[PDB]
Amino acid sequence: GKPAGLNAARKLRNHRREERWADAHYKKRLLGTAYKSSPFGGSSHAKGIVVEKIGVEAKQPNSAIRKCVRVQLIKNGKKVTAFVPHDGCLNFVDENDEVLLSGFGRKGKAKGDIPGVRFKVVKVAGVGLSALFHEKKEKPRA
Amino acid sequence: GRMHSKGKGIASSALPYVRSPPAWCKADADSVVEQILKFSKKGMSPSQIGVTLRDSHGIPQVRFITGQKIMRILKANGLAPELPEDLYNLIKKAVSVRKHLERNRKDKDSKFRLILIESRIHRLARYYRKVGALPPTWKYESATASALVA
Amino acid sequence: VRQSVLADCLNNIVNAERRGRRQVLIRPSSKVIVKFLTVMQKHGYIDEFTEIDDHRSGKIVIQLNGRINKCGVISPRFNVKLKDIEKWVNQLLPSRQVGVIVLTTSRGIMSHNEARAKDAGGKILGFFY
Amino acid sequence: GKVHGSLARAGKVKSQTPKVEKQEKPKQPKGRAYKRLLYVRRFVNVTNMVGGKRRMNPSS
Amino acid sequence: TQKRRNNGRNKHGRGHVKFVRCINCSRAVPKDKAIKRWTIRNMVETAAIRDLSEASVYSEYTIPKLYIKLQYCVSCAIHSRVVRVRSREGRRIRTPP
RNA sequence: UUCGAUGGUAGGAUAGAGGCCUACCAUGGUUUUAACGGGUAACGGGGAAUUAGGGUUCGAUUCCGGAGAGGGAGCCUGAGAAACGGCUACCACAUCCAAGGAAGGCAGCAGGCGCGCAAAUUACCCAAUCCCGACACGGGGAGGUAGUGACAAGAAAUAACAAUGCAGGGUCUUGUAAUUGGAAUGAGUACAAUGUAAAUACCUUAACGAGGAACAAUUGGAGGGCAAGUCUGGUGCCAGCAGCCGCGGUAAUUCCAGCUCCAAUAGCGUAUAUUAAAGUUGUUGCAGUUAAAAAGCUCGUAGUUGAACU
RNA sequence: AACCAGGACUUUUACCUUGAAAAAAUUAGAGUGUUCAAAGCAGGCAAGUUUUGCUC
RNA sequence: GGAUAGUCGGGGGCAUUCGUAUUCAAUUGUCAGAGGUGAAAUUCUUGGAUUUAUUGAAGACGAACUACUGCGAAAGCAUUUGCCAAGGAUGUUUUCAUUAAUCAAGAACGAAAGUUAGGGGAUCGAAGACGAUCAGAUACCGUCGUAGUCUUAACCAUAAACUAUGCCGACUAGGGAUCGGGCAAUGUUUCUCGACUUGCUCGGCACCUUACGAGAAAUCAAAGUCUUUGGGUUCCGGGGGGAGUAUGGUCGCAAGGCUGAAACUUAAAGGAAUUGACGGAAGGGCACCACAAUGGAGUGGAGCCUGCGGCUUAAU
RNA sequence: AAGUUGGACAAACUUGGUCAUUUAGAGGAAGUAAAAGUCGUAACAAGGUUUCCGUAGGUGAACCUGCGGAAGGAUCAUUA
Ligand SMILES: [Zn+2]
Repeated sequence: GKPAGLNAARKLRNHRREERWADAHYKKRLLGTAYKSSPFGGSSHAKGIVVEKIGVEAKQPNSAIRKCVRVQLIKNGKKVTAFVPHDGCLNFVDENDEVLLSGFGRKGKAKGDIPGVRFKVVKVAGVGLSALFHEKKEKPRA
Repeated sequence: GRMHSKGKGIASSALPYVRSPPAWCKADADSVVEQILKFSKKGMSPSQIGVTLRDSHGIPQVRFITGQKIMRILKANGLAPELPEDLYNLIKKAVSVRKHLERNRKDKDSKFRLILIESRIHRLARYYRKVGALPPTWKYESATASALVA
Repeated sequence: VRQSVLADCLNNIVNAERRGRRQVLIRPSSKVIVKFLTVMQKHGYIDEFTEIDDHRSGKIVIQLNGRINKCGVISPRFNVKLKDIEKWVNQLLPSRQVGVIVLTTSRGIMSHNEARAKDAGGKILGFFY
Repeated sequence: GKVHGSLARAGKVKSQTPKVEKQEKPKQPKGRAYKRLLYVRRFVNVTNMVGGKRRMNPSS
Repeated sequence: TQKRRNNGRNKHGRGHVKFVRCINCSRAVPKDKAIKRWTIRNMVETAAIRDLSEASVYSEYTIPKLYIKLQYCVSCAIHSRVVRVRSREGRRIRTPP
């Protein structure tokens, strides 16, 4: 098994360092995937420019239209997808609305039955969510 | 375990707890020394002569009587071989295998055995060089292995 | 090749105790083994043991009286300071009142409690309880 | 990942649910008062005993 | 899952065994992995001994016999019923019936 | 290893040692104990977060040391600068212009544009700390004082005093009270005295100062994990939820509306990075016959380990 | 000579103990009634003269 | 570690002896089919097929004895004899005295198949050639037959290269077989020793029982002596795909070998074992809604009662 | 003093090459999420030619065949 000598620290350290790359967590954290390959740069939130709206089909055993939106990030111009939490707000969220996006919870993995979605809308046009659904605050003029 | 084999044989010799010559064996500790010197004058192996005193002469372990080993006695008396016994025997075996290999060119098993002997002879030579029983510059030679054995 | 005769001695002792045998034979013998056996015999875990003295490293026959749950060696022998004794006791010993850790300190081979009284650390040899 | 979607059917139910009214209610103290109030009625004033169900959200 | 401790054949302390050929199909089978059976037959039928004795010479001489050995692979032996599938407990019985 | 890489001799330069440089002489110096090169989404440390022990992550940031004033380069003064709130030259910016010309650097304190998910007054004062100077007195956007913020931390206000038919319990005691009266009233409104350089705030303090809109405390959840609905209306594998399982094809406890309760409380939730979980990085402390993994076998060097005895 | 005492005595260590030397802030933690607390390093006497001071 | 004695071994190399089998060639006796398959078909055979008798040649291969037996580091090694070098175990009051274990790197050997050439090429046989086969066969089947299977000199470097189980050291339960060695038998036998039997011991290949003990279980004398976790030391894995893929480097003339990712996606893949179900799997059976039976009667064949789908209508 | 001859520091500019990153790029070859269809066991049973590994050839597709191996087989078994 593992060496158990009083002067085997170099062997133990070298083996631990070499095998540490096997773990997905260590590999991700040290390869900088959260900045290079990720749509963000490690940011918790970001702003984007809306492109269009997509009714992505739901995988088995479900089948639904989730009124997601295709957005273009302001800082990079790349095209990604976003999810609208509130119901029936598709008419409220239009294109080129200067939307605000955040993560979903799995740190870069698809949610539920909809493949290709990792970001959700937190604020839209600067008015935010949770207000246009209860009619507490209306959208501003543009 | 065996150095270069999978065997685990334990055959050896169990020296007696006593460290004294037998009652009737009045070897007088000097006639045996003269016999050892005569047996070494011809040039027989120190192990082989020790066998001869054990079997023919009837002498017990020579240390129990003479007080010194066979190698030590002849070294003190000056009849010290240029190379150690195990070193010389391994070089002899290595030389014989190489002489067989240069004739039989299709013996890969013998070549492997030669490689094992070369590893064994080098490790023994390294130990003897460290212990100082040989001159520090004792690089073993493959071409002059015939010189080293003889 | 035998790397440490103390490990073989303690493994033989614990194996015999698990088997329930009242006597055990240890080969070979050394001063470290004798000192370790003296420590556990003084603490009461080991009965009389006799050292057979042949023209070799020697042999030991130990009378086992039970009351031993496990005796083992700690290899490699880490250097143990005064403040490390508590950590070793927590890691190895069942409790703070049961079990003994044997250290080869500057003043000799003795138990962890005696070494703590001596106010001197050393190297950890093994444990028994 | 599928090119299919009816944008008109989105928000179908929300546009057809009737809206009802809400009955006015007197003020209920909250915070420490509510915590104290629930403590005062936590073991004594009980009608959900005989069984140990202790249903704080009764259903009928 | 190692079904058999022998792994299907008896072989210990060896690395290679010269293969042989089956009989019904003549497949390549290892020498130990094959099934060896003995069929000692007579040169005449049990009811043909009387006819042979009536139509023979040399003072009712002893009729010879044929000794032949058959090597069967696993599939052929099972199909020919010289070897059959047994239960897990009954597999260990190496004694012939 | 040229155009200095290793060492020696001699010289020059430096405040001084020195291949720092020069001329000559030999080929040397580092390296699997990782030299050299590359990435760093890297200023380093005291330290911070998680907390059995061991460990893992962070340190731009109240202290210490280093570099810098858009980028290099050069220099005067001065004990001390390769200084930039000193100068000179070039490049990229921007700038008044009689088109001859002068010329400038807020990673200093406030403030402005832009990039932005993300961060405040173009406020007052040298009174306290100390610094500089020719100096008991001057100056100090160092520093102190205040102003705006949702959050970094510590203390508690939203109340309690009774009558009240009943559920009762036991003549003792809680409850909603479409109900009232007297009690204890603290924030605010406002002149005082303290506080302060002067003010803000704080402690004391002229007096006014609650009856329901009182002067309405909210954020998530109620199938499980993880706590709280087979309660009622609307759609009906659709709309949708849904971190995971999972629910939704008319009896929907999971969809949206009413009610109640649950956890927290001036806080709740969400996203991301990290830690514990993870004995899934295992030195403590993993696993390798079949789940991931013993190299086809052997020799054997660095490396590790090494019988007993003085 | 050595016999007594004094200065050095590790060949060379790892190891253990102890000591010297070595920033503060931080952490643990001693003491002290910011009305408690986060704090801070202040403080205390003495309730009959309101004590030209004393004590940590 | 090195001697030394009797050995032991299907351990290695070289030369060498034998064996029948297969194919082919000559000649001889004879004529109708021969081969092949479940049935065929192709092909050859009244010109002498197949068969049988003599002789000769070719290369390949060592059946039976061949075993839960042996040797070798592994791959592997089975005719006799001779030579050469070597190896383990055993015996030993033999010699040196720590000379040892493990291996990154580094090197030797390395099945079969594949490559370069030479020699050799009997049988089998990639590719291929034909004929049934099902609807299609294109593959299984039969005959022929290429590279290949043999050897020499150079290559590579992998397989289920397996004991799916790294190496060294110590301890741990009962039995009986088995190979090699040694010790003892006033035991049997044989024209000085051998064969047989019994007991003890060392070193191997293994087997049965048990589980103190381990594991998730199957099972394991090691996979035990591990939450009571530490004798020493190399290699290797961190959910499945992507993928042993691309790229990079390196060895090889080449096929290829070694080293060897990322993006993206998935909530599961996987191991053991249990219960049903299924099997063109086996073993016991049971049945005119199953067959055998020379079966008997029939329907279906012609025409009618009644019901079912198609058609019509308005309802049919 | 301006200017001038030499020495070093040398910013900066032209011409080319190398390194890291990015943006291109028609088009070619891959798998993953995949509209009906397509498709027979190649594998899961003796999966209907037992299975699988290495190697080579051939085939629209899994794949077929030759050589050598393993049971992870459907046989732990023939002492006569
Ligand atoms: Zn067969």
